[PDB]
Amino acid sequence: GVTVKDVNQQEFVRALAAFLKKSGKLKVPEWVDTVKLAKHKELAPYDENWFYTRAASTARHLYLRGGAGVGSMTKIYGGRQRNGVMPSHFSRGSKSVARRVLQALEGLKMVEKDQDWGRKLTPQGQRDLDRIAGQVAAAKK
Amino acid sequence: MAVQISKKRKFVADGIFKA
Amino acid sequence: GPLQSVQVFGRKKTATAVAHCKRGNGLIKVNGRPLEMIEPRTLQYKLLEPVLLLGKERFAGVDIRVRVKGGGHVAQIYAIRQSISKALVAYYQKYVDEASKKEIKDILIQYDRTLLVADPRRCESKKFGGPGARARYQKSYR
Amino acid sequence: HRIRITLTSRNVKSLEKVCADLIRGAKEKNLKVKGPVRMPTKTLRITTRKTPCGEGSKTWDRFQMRIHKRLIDLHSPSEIVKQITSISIEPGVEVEVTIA
Amino acid sequence: LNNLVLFDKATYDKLCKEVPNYKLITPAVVSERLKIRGSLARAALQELLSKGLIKLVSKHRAQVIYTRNT
Amino acid sequence: DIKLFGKWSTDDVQINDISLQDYIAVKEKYAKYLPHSAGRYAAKRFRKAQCPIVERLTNSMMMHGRNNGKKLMTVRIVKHAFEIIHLLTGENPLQVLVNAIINSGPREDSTRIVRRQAVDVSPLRRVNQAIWLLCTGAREAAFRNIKTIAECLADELINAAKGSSNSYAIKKKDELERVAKSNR
Amino acid sequence: GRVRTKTVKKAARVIIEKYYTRLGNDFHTNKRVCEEIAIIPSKKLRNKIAGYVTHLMKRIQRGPVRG
Amino acid sequence: RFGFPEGSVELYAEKVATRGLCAIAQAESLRYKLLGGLAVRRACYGVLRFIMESGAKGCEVVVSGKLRGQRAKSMKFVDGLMIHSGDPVNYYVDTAVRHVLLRQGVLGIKVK
Amino acid sequence: SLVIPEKFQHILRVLNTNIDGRRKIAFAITAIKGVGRRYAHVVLRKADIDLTKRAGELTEDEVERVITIMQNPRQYKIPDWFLNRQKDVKDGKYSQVLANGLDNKLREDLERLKKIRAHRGLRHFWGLRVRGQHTKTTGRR
Amino acid sequence: GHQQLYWSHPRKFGQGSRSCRVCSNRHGLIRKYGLNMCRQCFRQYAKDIGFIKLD
RNA sequence: ACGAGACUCUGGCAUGCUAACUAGUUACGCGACCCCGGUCGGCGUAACUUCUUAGAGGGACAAGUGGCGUUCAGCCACCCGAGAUUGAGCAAUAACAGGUCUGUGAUGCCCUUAGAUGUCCGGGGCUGCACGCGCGCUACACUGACUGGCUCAGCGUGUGCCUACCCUACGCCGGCAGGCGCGGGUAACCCGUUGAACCCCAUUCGUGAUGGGGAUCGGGGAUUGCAAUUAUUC
Repeated sequence: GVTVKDVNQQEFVRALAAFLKKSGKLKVPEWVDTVKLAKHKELAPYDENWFYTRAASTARHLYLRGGAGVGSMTKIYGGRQRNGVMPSHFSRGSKSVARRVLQALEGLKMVEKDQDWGRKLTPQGQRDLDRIAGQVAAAKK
Repeated sequence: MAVQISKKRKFVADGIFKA
Repeated sequence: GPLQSVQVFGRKKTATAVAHCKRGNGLIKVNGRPLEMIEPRTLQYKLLEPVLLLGKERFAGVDIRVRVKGGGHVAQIYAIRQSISKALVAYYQKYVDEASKKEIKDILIQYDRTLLVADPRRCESKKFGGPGARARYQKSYR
Repeated sequence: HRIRITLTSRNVKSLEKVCADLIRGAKEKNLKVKGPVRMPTKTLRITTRKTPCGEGSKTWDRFQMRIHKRLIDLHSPSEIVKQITSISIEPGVEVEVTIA
Repeated sequence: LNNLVLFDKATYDKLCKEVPNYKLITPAVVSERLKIRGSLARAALQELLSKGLIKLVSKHRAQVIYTRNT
Repeated sequence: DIKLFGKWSTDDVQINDISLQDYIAVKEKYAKYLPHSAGRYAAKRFRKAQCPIVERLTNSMMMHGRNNGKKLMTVRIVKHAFEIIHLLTGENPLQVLVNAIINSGPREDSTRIVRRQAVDVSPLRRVNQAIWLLCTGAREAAFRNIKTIAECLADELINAAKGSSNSYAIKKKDELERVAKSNR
Repeated sequence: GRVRTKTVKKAARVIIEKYYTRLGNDFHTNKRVCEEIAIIPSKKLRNKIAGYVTHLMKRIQRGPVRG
Repeated sequence: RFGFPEGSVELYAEKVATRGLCAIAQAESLRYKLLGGLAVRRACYGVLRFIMESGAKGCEVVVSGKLRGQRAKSMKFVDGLMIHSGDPVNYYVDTAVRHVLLRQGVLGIKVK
Repeated sequence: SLVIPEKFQHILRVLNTNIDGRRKIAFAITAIKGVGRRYAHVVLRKADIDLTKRAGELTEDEVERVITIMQNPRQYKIPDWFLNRQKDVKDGKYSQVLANGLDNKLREDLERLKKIRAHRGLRHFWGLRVRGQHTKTTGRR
Repeated sequence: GHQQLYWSHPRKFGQGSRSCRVCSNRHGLIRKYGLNMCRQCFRQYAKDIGFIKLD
């Protein structure tokens, strides 16, 4: 047996994005086409089905440490805003995308509101990450 | 105190009193 | 039967790794993930320097669980590098002879001294009149 | 009964010999005490220009003010503590006593 | 640099003959010799690898290296 | 045991020019896995010499402002450069490196003691300049160009290991030695 | 720059002049002798002094020393 | 001014033992010798002679400002041992700066 | 597959503006004044196009679908916050205004401020920086 | 009325609202740790407050 | 004798000392997930002080060895070692027509003192722009840009006397700046295990003033404030 922390995260997210895309019960809001993921982003994401990727990414960040609400998710996907000709600074991501993802991952019953606020992975979701860890750990042979 | 003054503020205000 | 445990740390800049030795099978893993995937990839063999200088026969009887805290990516690698090596040398000190400990310590230090000596360097403080420690602002004549 | 002394000072040696003299008082009357728990120092820092105007080379004073903070946890009757806390205290020291 | 965006009948033949017969195959080499855009060369050398005519050495974000087979 | 990037061995290469035997560190004790070490080489005067030339190249690469500190950017460039040198030459590229340090160093340089009397270089001054010339050979070739530094650094190390003169580092070297010949 | 000052040398002189019998060619004992026989107010000075004592005691084991 | 509870503050006004070794006690002594109308030379020696009697290791008394003329001029009076640099200054030397208002301008007293 | 298709228009003419038929379609359309990177992307989302194609490849019905969805972005569900001429002064209308329109409507926006004698237009007439700069040192011709 | 005018203009923020508790000056104000004392004023009273110069 | 040094603070070391529910670790147990172990910053308590904090000590002196110098002061190299010169603070005699009267209820003299040069209230201006200088920031790209993915800090500050204005987790709404309900923290207790950037890995671009660069300029939208236009800022 193996767990997600035993597996490379770079291709784990791509596998877990395929899984949530495959289920087809993730609930992507209509504006998922128009919206750019921050103010420190210039463009819309290149990959059209990003919300699945970020649901996977979010999901595995909720595995590694618990009780991480929406503010924390914008911080974990915060980045450098090139403030034009003024020097660049740290800028948070979109709250809205982080909040819809944590509504989606509770919809498809993978997470649930941890006590003292925030989101964590329910044992079903935890099993989904560890069984797909098994898939990806087996796939590199 | 009833408004509950900070420790760092307390040792500053104590020095300002002496001053 | 008995309890064979050694909690021995490694520093670089501000980065503290603590490697915890105990009896068992041959697994080293750092924050509970295996050495082969601790990013950055680029410094992969820098974590496998104690691994491949000694060979897994040295690490056969000992499984080491490392935690890392502080500094950056590079420093944290040089910390978890130094920790497992020092913690091993402290395991061969306590629970076997000096003979096995010394020929291990010899291999590590004769390769790279950093393995078993905490590099004393620290980010030297900034002074006013410049943008950093030594460097001064542009002087303007005329 | 679990009564908590919070010693705070500017000067070390003054607070070090007080926390020692309170832990004497805990051993002289022979009641259990968690030792002098060292809370981290607070370096308050004012970095002001030296010049009253701006008409010299840009020098700066770097004032500090260290605030050392110790705490002593006792398993004591309240009156023994209000007796010991009165005995031999000096101006460098600042003593709180929390009941519960 | 009046490069080609997509292949001709001619240039695609020159590629499918010559580029298997190189020792070092990089997009920046194939783009530099066949007078094509780098991006088009990156797609062409991903086709040639799917056709099993070239051998991947080190695929990296920056530098992708291919070789011959013989 | 087996060495550099897990795949480039040490006991294949021979330092030909005995002038640079001690100042080209590449052999037996200077066999490291990565060209990345804390080092503290640049503390006392000559300890610079007991740094593996692969790590000196790596360090010498990260230049023109933006790149200073980005050593993993250069560690990577050197790794991909050696892949290219192997696949274009069929050789342990540490030998192509050492051949390039031997060839691409100036052996006599002008100095101000009138017009600039010619003197001889230190062997360490030669190794220092060698690595400078063929790193600037790479980055200047690669600047405003479709080619990568992997290719440009490789092409520089290859042309230098030959003495092709298409090498920036050989062309600037024999120019320096021409100007040194002049004032003699 | 590791030249020793007058307050180090003058001390070391007078220490040997009065207590030659207790001193030797071992730093860590000479260091501990200086503690006993003199109020040196500083550890660094205490070592500097002891350190020059040891250096003089080597020069005494050879021919005679001037001052 | 400080809003302490009514009768929850008590002022005592005790005496300095060996008052010669307090700088601000000698600076205030000096400023009231000068404002008394005594010649600056006399007053400064008078202080300096007093504190060296009182049992001080050294003494630096400076009176900057306008003596005799419009030109600003320092009169520096020194004797004994006086250190300037490094920590011991913080607890060995006692330093005082005081103003005095003469009818012509401001003289300053630096007792050290 | 990766060869030049026949009827490859090397120079399109879309909204009477010469578009390069070599560029990617998200970065070719930007040549038209009024459409940038960010806008063109979300137009090529609504116009369900594989935007991986170059500017010549896609068909005349596909580019005339691109025209219509740029001209009427509000109708094909690109929201009001995503347009360049939001809540316009003459008609109260939200609409992305394109090349010759944007120039003719820029002309009007300055020629309004010139006519009403408003500080902003007076700055424009005298050929000066308007948006609160310091002209003492910068803006030197 | 003048009683309405005289002090009408609000003094709730900005360096015209706060001043030095010593100097009574609208400049070089050290607000940190509730000093509110002028940068010249605090440089005179730093010792008396307990602000030693060390590093 | 002062200045230098010493000195004070600081950087680096001690499985040696004193210690700890506002700091933890290792055990043990309960529990979640994987096929006996493995993961857990999931929960709880027994030991303990390695990491943690801060106190007392110790530690390094050219002390050891080898080389040129009465073999003086010392210098250079090496062994052992956490270091074989960490950084600052302090800082002499005597000066300067250095700067400050716009830091001061520090102040001499002169001016003004009710149609004020006091003071307050409203309104500009302090930013006005052919041009010349000075410190800067961002850049010119492919050691790059863009989009995702991954993953590590240390100084710190934080609810105010007057003083009005604090740091913020958490849950909804919004594309976003932001708005809304709703708690914690006067602090090793909460923000916070401060999930920072550069870096790392994976797509797209391809030598084109190009997806480099982001100035000017149009329209719209939010916040602080009594008020933003000569665009506060976003």
